[PDB]
Amino acid sequence: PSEKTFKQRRTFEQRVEDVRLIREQHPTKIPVIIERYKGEKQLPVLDKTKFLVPDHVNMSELIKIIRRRLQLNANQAFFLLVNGHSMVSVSTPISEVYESEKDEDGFLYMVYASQET
Amino acid sequence: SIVDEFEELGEQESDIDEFDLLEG
Repeated sequence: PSEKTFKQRRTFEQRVEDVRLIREQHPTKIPVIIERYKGEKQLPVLDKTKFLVPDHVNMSELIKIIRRRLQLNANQAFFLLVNGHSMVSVSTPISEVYESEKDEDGFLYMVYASQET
Repeated sequence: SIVDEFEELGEQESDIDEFDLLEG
């Protein structure tokens, strides 16, 4: 097992350089880190945590992709918290979410949990 | 979600290499 998050496993400079390369090789993708909330207990762990998401995909669509990857029941509660906090618009394309919520290192960080607060 | 790949040395023969992949 690894206890470390992506940010704790890669230096700031390594992450900035990852984003630059992804930017040049995938100009219409947003680089997103999706991790399980640090003490989450109902939801399983995702197999992978690092994704490229097409600019046009909105949060509603991303949520349903991740839920399906987690093999969740339709009724199970799930929230995807961007840059620390519940997103109010779910129609917004992720390219625009990125503009308001991207980290200083250039990644977009999300955590998933069974509740919003 | 971490992987450590070890190559086994001293393995002849021949053109095939052995790796032990530890996934933790």
